[PDB]
Amino acid sequence: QIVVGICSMAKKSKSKPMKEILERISLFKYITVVVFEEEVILNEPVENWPLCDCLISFHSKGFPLDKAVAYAKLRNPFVINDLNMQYLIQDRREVYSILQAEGILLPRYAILNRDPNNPKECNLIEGEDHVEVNGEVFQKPFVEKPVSAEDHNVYIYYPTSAGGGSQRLFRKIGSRSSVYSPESNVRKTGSYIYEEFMPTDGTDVKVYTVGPDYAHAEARKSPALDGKVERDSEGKEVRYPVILNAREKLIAWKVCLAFKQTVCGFDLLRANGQSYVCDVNGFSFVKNSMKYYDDCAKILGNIVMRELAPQFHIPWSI
Ligand SMILES: O=P(O)(O)O[C@@H]1[C@@H](OP(=O)(O)O)[C@H](OP(=O)(O)OP(=O)(O)O)[C@@H](OP(=O)(O)O)[C@H](OP(=O)(O)OP(=O)(O)O)[C@@H]1OP(=O)(O)O
Ligand SMILES: Nc1ncnc2c1ncn2[C@@H]1O[C@H](COP(=O)(O)OP(=O)(O)O)[C@@H](O)[C@H]1O
Ligand SMILES: [Mg+2]
Ligand SMILES: [Mg+2]
Ligand SMILES: [Mg+2]
Ligand SMILES: [Mg+2]
Ligand SMILES: [Mg+2]
Repeated sequence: QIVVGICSMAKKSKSKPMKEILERISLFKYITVVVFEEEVILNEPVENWPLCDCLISFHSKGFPLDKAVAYAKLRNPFVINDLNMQYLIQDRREVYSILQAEGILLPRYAILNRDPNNPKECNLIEGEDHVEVNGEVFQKPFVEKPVSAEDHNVYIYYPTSAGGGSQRLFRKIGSRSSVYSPESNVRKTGSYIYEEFMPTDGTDVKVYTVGPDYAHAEARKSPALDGKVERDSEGKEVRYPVILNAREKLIAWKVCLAFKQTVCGFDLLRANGQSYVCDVNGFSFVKNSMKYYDDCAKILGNIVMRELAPQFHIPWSI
């Protein structure tokens, strides 16, 4: 048997989408799936972790990525989502740097790095209706994002002409994804990316790749619109149908390859007749799409077989 090891925090490994996909991969006659226990991941040395031939491992809050890297170096499995790239995906600055290097359209942006010790000595000038970051001018509306990609306190600043103030986004709490604040001035502590607001029809497009030649997309109400989450009867966020155009399919191909994450989620803003990437999340599955589960498992199984069937002397055809 070819062993596929799944290495992540239990919150992820035991999530319903993961279980749905893993039972389908387990359908491959020559593949056995082994899910690494969180207790083992956290508390055992990598030398004691289970063996695998193919490793699906991904960082989320609390995950010891240093251990995952050392395990991969020790055992040399075929790695589905590259582990070292997952350090970079945690830093919005690194993500945007990569997108630019790949000729991928993204919002015009500027980075404000702040020395916590001297927080006023950085390159920011603020007016009522604009900021200037390293000399670069952002008129309101603009977006302010923490440089840590794991910090979801993204703020949007409204122009005087629209009543000023700001929209404060956050990880969803029940029925809310954001709140309006009368505060008009930007945050005074922390490092931030400042970027142009891209006007959309009021939805985000979420893209989920499984390798460079497959991408599923769906839309949802922009969390900044008023912050009330649209929920269905099962308490799931309302998702709308999307089909990616030829340009967007190429974006997905580029993102998947550039970040070396076979399974990769990212966000598109359809604005001004083009599509801009504003966020790259790495490993992410679609929730509540049976067809996605079927396709994702099929593709991952095929990738595994294509790569490893020869060395195991197993017949494999495309
Ligand atoms: O906090 P994390 O980053 O470790 O996990 C979050 C991550 O899931 P992942 O592991 O990547 O599959 C989000 O997807 P993502 O990667 O596109 O992230 P971005 O926001 O673009 O960066 C997801 O938002 P969404 O895409 O479903 O709206 C969010 O669901 P949640 O707010 O609960 O949404 P509801 O289930 O209440 O509707 C998860 O929060 P928690 O599960 O509470 O931890
Ligand atoms: N430049 C932008 N223009 C318009 N809306 C944006 C822009 N950047 C982020 N947003 C909105 O804010 C939301 C959260 O920002 P995002 O970069 O995806 O951060 P997070 O990592 O917290 O998901 C996006 O889904 C989108 O609705
Ligand atoms: Mg099997
Ligand atoms: Mg949640
Ligand atoms: Mg991918
Ligand atoms: Mg996002
Ligand atoms: Mg993540």
